[PDB]
Amino acid sequence: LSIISKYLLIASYICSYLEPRYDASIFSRKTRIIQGRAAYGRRKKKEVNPRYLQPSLFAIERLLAIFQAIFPIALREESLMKANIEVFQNLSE
Amino acid sequence: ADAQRSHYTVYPSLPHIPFVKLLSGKESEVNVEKRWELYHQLHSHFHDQVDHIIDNIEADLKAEISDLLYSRCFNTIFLLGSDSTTKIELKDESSRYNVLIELTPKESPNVRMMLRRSMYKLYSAADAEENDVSYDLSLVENFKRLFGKDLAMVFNFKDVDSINFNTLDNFIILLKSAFKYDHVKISLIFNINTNLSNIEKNLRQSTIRLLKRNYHKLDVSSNKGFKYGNQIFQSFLDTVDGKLNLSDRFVEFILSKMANNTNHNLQLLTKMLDYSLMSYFFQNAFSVFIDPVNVDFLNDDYLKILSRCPTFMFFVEGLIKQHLEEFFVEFLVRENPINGHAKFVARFLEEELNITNFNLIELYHNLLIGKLDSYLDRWSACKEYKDRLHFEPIDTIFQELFTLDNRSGLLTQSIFPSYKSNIEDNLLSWEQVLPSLSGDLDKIMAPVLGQLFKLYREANMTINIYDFYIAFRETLPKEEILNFIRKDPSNTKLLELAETPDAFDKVALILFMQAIFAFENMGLIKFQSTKSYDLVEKCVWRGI
Amino acid sequence: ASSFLDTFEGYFDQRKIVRTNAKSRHTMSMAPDVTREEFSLVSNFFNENFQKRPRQKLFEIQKKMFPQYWFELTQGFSLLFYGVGSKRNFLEEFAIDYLSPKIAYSQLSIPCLILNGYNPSCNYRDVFKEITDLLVPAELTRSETKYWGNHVILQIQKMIDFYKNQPLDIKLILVVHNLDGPSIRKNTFQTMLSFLSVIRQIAIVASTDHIYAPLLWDNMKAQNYNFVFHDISNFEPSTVESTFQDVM
Amino acid sequence: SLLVKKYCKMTTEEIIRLCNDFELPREVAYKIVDEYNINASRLVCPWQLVCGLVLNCTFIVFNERRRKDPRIDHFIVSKMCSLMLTSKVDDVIECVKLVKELIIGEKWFRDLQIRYDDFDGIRYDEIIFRKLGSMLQTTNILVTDDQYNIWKKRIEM
Repeated sequence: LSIISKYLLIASYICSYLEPRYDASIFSRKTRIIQGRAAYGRRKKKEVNPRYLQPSLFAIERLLAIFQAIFPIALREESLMKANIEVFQNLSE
Repeated sequence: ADAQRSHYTVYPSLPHIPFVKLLSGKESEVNVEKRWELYHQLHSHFHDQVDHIIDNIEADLKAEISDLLYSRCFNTIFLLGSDSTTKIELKDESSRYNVLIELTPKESPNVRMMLRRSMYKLYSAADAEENDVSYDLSLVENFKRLFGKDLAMVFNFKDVDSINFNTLDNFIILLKSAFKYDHVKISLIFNINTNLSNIEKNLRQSTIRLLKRNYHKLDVSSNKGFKYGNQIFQSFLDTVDGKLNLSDRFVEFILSKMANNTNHNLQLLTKMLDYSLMSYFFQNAFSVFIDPVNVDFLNDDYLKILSRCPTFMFFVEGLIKQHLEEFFVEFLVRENPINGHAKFVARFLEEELNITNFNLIELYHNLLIGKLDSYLDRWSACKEYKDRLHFEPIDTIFQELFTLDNRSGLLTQSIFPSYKSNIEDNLLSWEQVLPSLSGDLDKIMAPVLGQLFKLYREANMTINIYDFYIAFRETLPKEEILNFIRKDPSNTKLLELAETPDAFDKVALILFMQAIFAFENMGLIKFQSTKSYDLVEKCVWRGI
Repeated sequence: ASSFLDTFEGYFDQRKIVRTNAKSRHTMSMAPDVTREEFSLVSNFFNENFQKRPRQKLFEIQKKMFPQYWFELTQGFSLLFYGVGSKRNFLEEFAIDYLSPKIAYSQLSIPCLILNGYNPSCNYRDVFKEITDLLVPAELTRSETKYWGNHVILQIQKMIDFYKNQPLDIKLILVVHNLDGPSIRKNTFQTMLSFLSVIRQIAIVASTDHIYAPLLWDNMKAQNYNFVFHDISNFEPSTVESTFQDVM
Repeated sequence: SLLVKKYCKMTTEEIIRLCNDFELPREVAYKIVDEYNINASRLVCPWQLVCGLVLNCTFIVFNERRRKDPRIDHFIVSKMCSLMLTSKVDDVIECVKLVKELIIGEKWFRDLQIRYDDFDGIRYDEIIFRKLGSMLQTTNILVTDDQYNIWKKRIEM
């Protein structure tokens, strides 16, 4: 597989085995201008071991958000990863 | 109305090349015709070698499949990284019929359909070479009694990763029952696109123990050892040798876009090279100067635009620090031997050092910048031959008038666009699309989709639709809208609706709702109900 | 309301939890009631009057792109047009008025089969029946029909192997308005057009509106399509495509 | 550094005198003041917001001489780090990239980009051919005609 397909699969496993509320604690690394509080993360460690169960269902935009959160990296360079046609081609593959 | 129909054929009326005139309309028609003919003679020269490479890789793949296939159990062959496009031809073994049976997951809804299609194919082939029977495995039992010869079945499973593995498993144990017949030989071919660990965990362990007795792996793809690719790239370089230059940014864009496609990277490489050649022969008026025949009509515009060159400016600055058309003609006879250097290095790697796993595109990249030594340090076998294999990249004046480059963003706009991001930047900005030149309304009032996308972007994940309508309504000037709606006096119902005191609350609402259903058609919004239309939630965020 | 707007920070930031004391339970009962006729009248007034001149200027700007489109079509690339706004008038004016008689003159008109993807009544069997009424291909033998196979796809696969060995002259102009429309986005229908797009003798001109439309095509389908992408944003009203989506 | 200290309170005189250091007209400085007054009570580091707003205004106001001379882009950002008490340059670049997305969709910024013809650095006649996929767009390979003329004047002088 390509690098885009492998990170899309990894992001798919993250989306299937994490809860959407805890995404703002793990991947958020941006400086804030408008005042706001980041998510605190999960309060207590649960013992379910979610990898033993069937995966949960997620949307496309959460997949692409986590994919560009975990993808490898002056005023025109655009550090983050855009969801162009080859990311969607790899997802269709 | 044919626009209210599904499909309609029309025949246009009629009362010739797509190349346009360059040099701001000053270029002659003979230069346009010459540029057309030169593009076609390079294009055909490249694609003939592409056709010979495609025929050779198909023929070699057929040869190695036959060699593995012919060298009380199955003969199993796992073609790894196979896109299920190979034509597997079988030899005519004497006194025995060899039958190919191909199976698609669409052709495999259950085991019964698999057997019925296989046995119909077997009976059709056997009758086509040499009363009807039941399309069933008893035909394999009585094959020698009905045809005299014995049988060799080769099963080719197209796209095994998409098949139901329970159905395939039960078909394998069903085919295992034909081992008790003395005249039957069965071979299986599995076209695997992921890897073998995915397919060994979906079959049962008895099936794996059955398939282990005679099996061969064969990893055949396009990325296997870079051979086929480098041949296409060398064919392109031999097409443009002596006339055109490849930029390092162009080669690194080829490497980056070919890294993101694994199964079909070859025709992607052909596509990018094709579009680069199309771009060069559509843009540059100096494309006719790649052969020495057409150097007899260089006009004042050619000399004007070849004087705006960084290499020429560096050269004349060096001459005025130390100390025109004939001098420009003088830079055409030179060789630029970097292509011959690259093919010599490739031959030295291939048949002296027995090194095949090298990427000639990345080698050409390191030759273009000049980091060949860091690329050759990895093999630990060119330690004493590095100085002879290294040559300095020569700098030639007016190279950038004969150059496939990537600086404008054209090749990443037509072939690999940021489609979703392009939609988002068109919707958010909107003055970069529409020209800034209803004469008063266009300077103060936004288009409804662009005005709606701002409040779309600055709201939250779930949006109440009436407050979103109110926030749309506060952004619109009611007096100028009512003045513009009274501009045409020839429509009576518009004038009788405008003087009604709630006219603006009708107008803004219906423009809002046509923009809302436009957003629903594009897929930006959705409704969190089926019977209600009171709350929307958004699915599209900018920048992702 | 949020610290981040774009990227994944904005996506995770705008997915907070909202308390029931700020529920914003307003409804469409508190709206000025409209029916079909006044909505249609004032809507068509704003479509035909509001920002008509700079849309026409942009349209005349993108008329100059047409020789590049024809050059892309003669080299085997299929055209896909995207952008905000409708693209029906663009494709009908480019394919019929410009591309068809100039392709007919360059090979000395070419028929244009036009598909309405906004219509849910579009069906691949009837469209392929019209295709076979135009191209008149060789009919499938008994051995080529296999065992309850899709006769449309098998006959296109016969046509591909036939048309490899023909002169590379464009016999048919195929226009697909709204390739991502509701009935037309299905996998069988996209397989049929990708297999038609392998044939060099058919020029493929298509448009799209959904922002997730590159998800429709895998590597095989994108290879068979062989697209050159063109951003044409014009803010057209989409008058005809809205007729299959009751806006009331 | 001024980019690190939080919860600062400012006067209008400081903003309008910092705007006149980079030679801005009055209405652009007034729009900078109003964009600060809208987000007054919902702000963490006001120095970053003011720095990035006066930056994103002075690339647009001074785009044509930046096309004339590139090192002015290295001159305005050098003047900023000499005033914001910041040693490195990348913090200012991350600051302007962070504040760019806050004013991109607004009417006054769109009107500024229309009036001074910035459109992220290029004219409308160039950007409408770059987004259309026109291959006849002006590539960044050859120098401009005005640059060639001023170079030939420099040679002849």
